[PDB]
Amino acid sequence: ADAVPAYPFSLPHALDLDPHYAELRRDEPVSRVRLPYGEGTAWLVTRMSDARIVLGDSRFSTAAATDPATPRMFPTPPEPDGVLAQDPPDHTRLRRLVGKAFTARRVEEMRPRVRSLVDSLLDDMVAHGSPADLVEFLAVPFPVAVICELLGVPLEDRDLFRTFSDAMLSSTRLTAAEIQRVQQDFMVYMDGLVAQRRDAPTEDLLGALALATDNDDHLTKGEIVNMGVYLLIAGHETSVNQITNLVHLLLTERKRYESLVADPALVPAAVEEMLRYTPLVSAGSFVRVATEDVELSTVTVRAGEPCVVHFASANRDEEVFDHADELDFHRERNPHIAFGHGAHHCIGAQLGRLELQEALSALVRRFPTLDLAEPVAGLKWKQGMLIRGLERQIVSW
Ligand code: HEM
Ligand SMILES: CC[C@H]1OC(=O)[C@H](C)[C@@H](O)[C@H](C)[C@@H](O)[C@@H](C)C[C@@H](C)C(=O)[C@H](C)[C@@H](O)[C@H]1C
Repeated sequence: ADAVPAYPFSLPHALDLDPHYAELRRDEPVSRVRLPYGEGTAWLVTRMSDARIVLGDSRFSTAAATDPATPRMFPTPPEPDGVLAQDPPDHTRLRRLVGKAFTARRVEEMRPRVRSLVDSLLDDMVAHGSPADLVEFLAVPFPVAVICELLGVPLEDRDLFRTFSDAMLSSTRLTAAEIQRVQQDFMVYMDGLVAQRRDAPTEDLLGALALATDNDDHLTKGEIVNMGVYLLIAGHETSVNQITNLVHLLLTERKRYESLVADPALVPAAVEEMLRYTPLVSAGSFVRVATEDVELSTVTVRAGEPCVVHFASANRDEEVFDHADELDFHRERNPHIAFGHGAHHCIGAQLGRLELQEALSALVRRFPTLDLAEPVAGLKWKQGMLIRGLERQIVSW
């Protein structure tokens, strides 16, 4: 006895936006939806101004969305000791565990390591010679290397935590039980890695996490260990996919790649523009519940009513960006929310920006002749995961 549309609206194609988003933005920017898991209905938010209220305002709570009955985009009910499920000021204390490491200053200190590493992998890829798989030689091994040195994870457990991570970024691919099983193995594995540091500490985040275990009376082991897991998932899954998406946008209208080849200083502003353009999050968002009535553009969201944001739709608001439907690397202003907004703003924002910058610059400088060497129609996009990206990107040069 309800007539609210199912969200997501459709199964996704490549990085293509469902057109209902541009319709919704014009005519019904705040609309009711039935999310694929949990009970009941949620407001979908599709415009920037509203997005910033749902993400920004203290009267939207993510902790409140831990209730199993709360609508959600993913099978498992969310982990209460997860970062995304903390409201400030508890969220601020947790963010502070690890925050020092990810400041724009420290991340910039990594450009040299990160550059000599991208360089090394691009070597192995010219050893093997054209044509090769950009995913095998750059997209997976580069982000995986950086997060492992940063965290202090053994680069040799890659297949183990990659497996764990693909499962936990499941939308429709795996079931609640498949996923809760993987979670407990990850918890226990990550809990194991921090204990290795009990009588032998390390100069790496896992070190910091170990220290917080017996030297912080306000943070729980749940919270501390989950930070290891979430950093480790997010710290490679986002960048890996997001390199394949950037390369895909550039090579499909080769024009774009050629613009960067001429001026490898446009790379930073094109990363920011392609961060705006790309729906890396396939649909929805970690859900926020109103704790008090809150005024969005067209509706007062009531205390108890869930909302969910679509980052990529807010990034195509024509009130905020001139010619939003079009890729333009010479925009003067680009106030995108590809990295979210408010309390939960990406902690890796600066690292991901560095990782993409160094990946693209390198390609655009050493491989002028880079094209796709498989058809645009046969491209193996990852299916049934909360995030989009290619499983293989065979390139020629
Ligand atoms: C291109 C790279 C990346 C993109 C596009 C991206 C995108 C996003 C977005 C949109 C959010 C906001 C979620 C929300 O409030 O609902 C987010 C949060 C997050 N990002 Fe990323 N991300 C990237 C790289 C990274 C990296 C490298 C890490 C870790 C090293 C990371 C860790 C996270 C974490 C932990 C959060 C949640 C923090 C919190 O709850 O306060 N991300 N990311
Ligand atoms: C609804 C889709 C969202 O996924 C979720 O909420 C997931 C259940 C989270 O537990 C995932 C697995 C965590 O690792 C995140 C910290 C990863 C980080 C990159 C993001 O926050 C990301 C934008 C995320 O919010 C969305 C993909």
